[PDB]
Amino acid sequence: MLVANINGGFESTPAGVVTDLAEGVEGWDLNVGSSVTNPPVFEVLETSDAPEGNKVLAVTVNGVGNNPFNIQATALPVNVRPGVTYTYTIRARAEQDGAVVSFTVGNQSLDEYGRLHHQQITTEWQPFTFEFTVSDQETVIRAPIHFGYAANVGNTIYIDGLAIVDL
Ligand SMILES: O[C@@H]1[C@@H](O)[C@H](O[C@@H]2CO[C@@H](O[C@@H]3CO[C@@H](O[C@@H]4CO[C@@H](O[C@@H]5CO[C@@H](O)[C@H](O)[C@H]5O)[C@H](O)[C@H]4O)[C@H](O)[C@H]3O)[C@H](O)[C@H]2O)OC[C@H]1O
Ligand SMILES: [Ca+2]
Ligand SMILES: [Ca+2]
Repeated sequence: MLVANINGGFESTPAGVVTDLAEGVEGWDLNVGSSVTNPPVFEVLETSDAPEGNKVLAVTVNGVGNNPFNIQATALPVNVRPGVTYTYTIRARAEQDGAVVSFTVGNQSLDEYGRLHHQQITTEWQPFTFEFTVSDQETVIRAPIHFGYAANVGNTIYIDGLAIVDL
């Protein structure tokens, strides 16, 4: 496969809680805003249930901030070509009913090219997919996943298998 993103399945990363948010996971930047007073737990988990490889990323939300992007996992770098249309696919599930996640892609200037907005995450693995086009002249973009929805308090959201593919 030819994918734009790096370590889309977390297989590069040792199992355990991630405390180095910026650099602890190859190909990703994790972020927690200061309005989140009970910070989430990001953990790379080795599990027989992983849809891809042996590992998944678990995001335990024990509270939230002011905006859903106050808890986020962003794939970076994402290597693309101007004008090209990509398919984004990822797998996600949650520990408990009722989770909400937005899957987004944008540039380093924070302009958003597209998203899946307030996706309904269930307790079973499901794929979430959309297309976007690089509408400007960027070659290195990013893919922010937003987890800080109030409905996720008391839940863990599991993601795996991010693939951003030409089309
Ligand atoms: O440390 C820094 C981080 O804080 C930083 O985080 C990034 C901040 O910028 C974020 O991008 C903004 C996200 O919000 C976008 O506006 C959205 C767009 O979507 C709107 O919802 C639409 C509703 O209707 C639907 O049909 C449609 O599908 C939806 O899109 C929603 O209402 C708006 O809030 C802004 O345009 C973005 O700029 C980015 O995600 C974060 O990663 O990152 C850098 C780091 O240094
Ligand atoms: Ca995996
Ligand atoms: Ca990083």
